[PDB]
Amino acid sequence: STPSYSLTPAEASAVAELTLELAAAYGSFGDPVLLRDLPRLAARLPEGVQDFLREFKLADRHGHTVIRGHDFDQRRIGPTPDHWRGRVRPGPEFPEELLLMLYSALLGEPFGWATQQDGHLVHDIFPIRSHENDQLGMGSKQLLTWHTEAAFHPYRSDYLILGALRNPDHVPTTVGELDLSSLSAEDIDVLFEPRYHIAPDESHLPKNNTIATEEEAARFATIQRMIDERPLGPLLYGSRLDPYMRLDPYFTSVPQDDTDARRAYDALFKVVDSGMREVVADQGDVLFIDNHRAVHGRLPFQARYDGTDRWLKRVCVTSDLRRSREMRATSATRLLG
Amino acid sequence: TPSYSLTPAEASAVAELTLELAAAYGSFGDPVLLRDLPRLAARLPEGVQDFLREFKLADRHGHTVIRGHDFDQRRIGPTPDHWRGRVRPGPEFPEELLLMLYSALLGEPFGWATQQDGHLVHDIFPIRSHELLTWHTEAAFHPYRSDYLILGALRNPDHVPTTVGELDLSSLSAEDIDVLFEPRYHIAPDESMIDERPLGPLLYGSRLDPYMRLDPYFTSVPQDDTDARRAYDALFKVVDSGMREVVADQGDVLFIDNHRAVHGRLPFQARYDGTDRWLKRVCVTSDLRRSREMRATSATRLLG
Ligand SMILES: [Fe+3]
Ligand SMILES: [Fe+3]
Repeated sequence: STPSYSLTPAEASAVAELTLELAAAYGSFGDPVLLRDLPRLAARLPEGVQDFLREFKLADRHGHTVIRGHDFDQRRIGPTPDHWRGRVRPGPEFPEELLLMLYSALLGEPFGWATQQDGHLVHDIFPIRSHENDQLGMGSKQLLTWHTEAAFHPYRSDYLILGALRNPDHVPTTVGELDLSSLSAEDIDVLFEPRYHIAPDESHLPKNNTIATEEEAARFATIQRMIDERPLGPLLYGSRLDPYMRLDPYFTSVPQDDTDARRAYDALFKVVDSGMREVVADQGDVLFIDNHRAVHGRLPFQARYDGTDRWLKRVCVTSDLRRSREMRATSATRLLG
Repeated sequence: TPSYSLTPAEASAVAELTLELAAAYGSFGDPVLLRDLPRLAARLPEGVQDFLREFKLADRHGHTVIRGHDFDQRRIGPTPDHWRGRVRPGPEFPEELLLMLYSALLGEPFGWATQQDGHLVHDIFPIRSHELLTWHTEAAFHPYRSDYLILGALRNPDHVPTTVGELDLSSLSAEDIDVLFEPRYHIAPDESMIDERPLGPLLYGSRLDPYMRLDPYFTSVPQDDTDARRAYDALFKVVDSGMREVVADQGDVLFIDNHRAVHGRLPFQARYDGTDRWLKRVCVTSDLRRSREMRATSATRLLG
């Protein structure tokens, strides 16, 4: 099936030790020196773990992989919080967040969305009672149906890194890839063509934010133009033999009169749906998603709200930070918005 | 403009590393070397990694230089007559490896399948057979052009310059810039499947501090677009008049940001006796996957 790496207890221990040393040496993520040193620091990780991610990145074949067996010290980490707002930064789980930042530097550059949890590079995935009814990360009861992250956005993540601090009930993440053998050459061709409209989530709508001041007008200008012009785009791209995809069923409009587009899209939708895997990121697992080769989602679960709930950390990764310069306030900031 | 001058200790640490690596891997066709490159770059002196990383993340300067490497002139040998025919890797392999390590610090080495048999490390030396004063963005037309160029000067006995120039913005007005940000210019290919099409901009990214792709010789503006030709003229004047002479001396490695700086070379009398100027050159991509459609396999780093 899809490769994973299981850490020996020695490797788990060397990672944990690195991670505590760095938490203590660096103050927060607000320290620009940390961001600068990341790739050099990620080269102190066990070499087998660095070779493995590098092969995964370079092979550009599997849509996800997992590194299992980290030691995430429960007593040190503490209770799953009630909310992301108002916590002291960094929390006692700072070593785990640093972990994920080191991994993100092996794969490219960590970045974040200005609208998402105040733009924390490593963000939180846990149940907030007040968000109980919503379809998202901090949700619970609602099925989070599968999708490419920010499918419509030309600067969407290349990879996503999910780190499970706890998952007492073993609640799986859904991830699914494209079995191309299942699609007709006719359907593929159609899917490669600019025929499909992919709509922004509300979170990316520009009229969300500060209407005036030239800066912020120029910065949303590309997304505005996209809303105003509704250009059609492909669902499949890269190589015909092994294509990338971006599929967000909920926000995709197949134009009514394009009979060929509809036929191929249903083909594509059905293949990806029936290929969907449940992947359990247990405590001490880190899940890597290739945003160009897999969709992901999450199953509903009952939350307790007592500090014992599932708690994942998440980092968005770009292979090319400069590409998005137009959507960033400064050269230095890693936040779009 | 920021540069880093190696101590002799640093210089020796680098030479030693590149010699150890050269004995350890056969050639660049070794997929394991290619895999290992970021991890191996992390064995270079720390101050050098931090310096390069500050340059990449600052995204402020058009070029930078790391000075005072120890390029062993006896080992490296005389400057050859041609690249073609020549066996690879040669005795200058240590220095090519260095450039590959630098390139892994900035992104990923790639090349073009139709330049020099698609050797990831290109040669720059006088050839009799193929025997300027222009400046350009590398592959300005191409959407998968280099993000950075790395130029290592194995030797440059007559101190012949490279030309590099950036955009001084304050000499352009906000009308001209706004025009240049729009998709109203054609940029032609070269002797270099997915093909010719739309009209691109010249300036992009932030409007307060723009990137550029600017190849004067192969740029055209539709006659009818007179706002465009006016603000084009005003961009060229700014750029051409800002050009600097940068000498990549023996032991210098020049890093050019392909989005913030154009470069060219200056004509020079060659002598063809094995003692001429020899640079090496590696093209760097921030996002190798972005070019997948023009590469024959997942694994190859050659475009086309
Ligand atoms: Fe998601
Ligand atoms: Fe050139």
